[PDB]
Amino acid sequence: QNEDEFGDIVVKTAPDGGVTHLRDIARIELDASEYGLRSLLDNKPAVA
Amino acid sequence: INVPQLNVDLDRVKAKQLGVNVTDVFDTMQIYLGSLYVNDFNRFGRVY
Amino acid sequence: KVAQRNLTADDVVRAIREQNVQVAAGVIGASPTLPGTPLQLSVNARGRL
Repeated sequence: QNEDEFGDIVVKTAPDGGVTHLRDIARIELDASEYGLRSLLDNKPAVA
Repeated sequence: INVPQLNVDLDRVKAKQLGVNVTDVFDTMQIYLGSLYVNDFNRFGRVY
Repeated sequence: KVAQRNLTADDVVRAIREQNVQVAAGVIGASPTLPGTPLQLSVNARGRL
């Protein structure tokens, strides 16, 4: 549901018992699905 | 919203340290309790 | 010949699917990018035979 749960993802489990989490290797943020276009209205953030 | 049900909580860290895949837990629950559909078989020329 | 090399037809089919395939090679400097990045460059890589 959120960024921190996505950080908890186990990308590698060490043989002794040790867990490497997704936050260890990446930054997890909520954002846009693509970035090709921007929209301003009089130089303030907007959507048409 | 007050029909009786069951909640099943899966310990993710305990699963991955114990060597069990979280998709494997969910797959067991689904197949055993939820009746997965696998593929079709033919009977009297009809697909079932 | 394929058996002589200890291969089944599935092996060769996997090889063709693996080596005859388009590539999504990426883009350098695309949004979002840290400031000062001057250019947005697409990457090419010969993938299809």
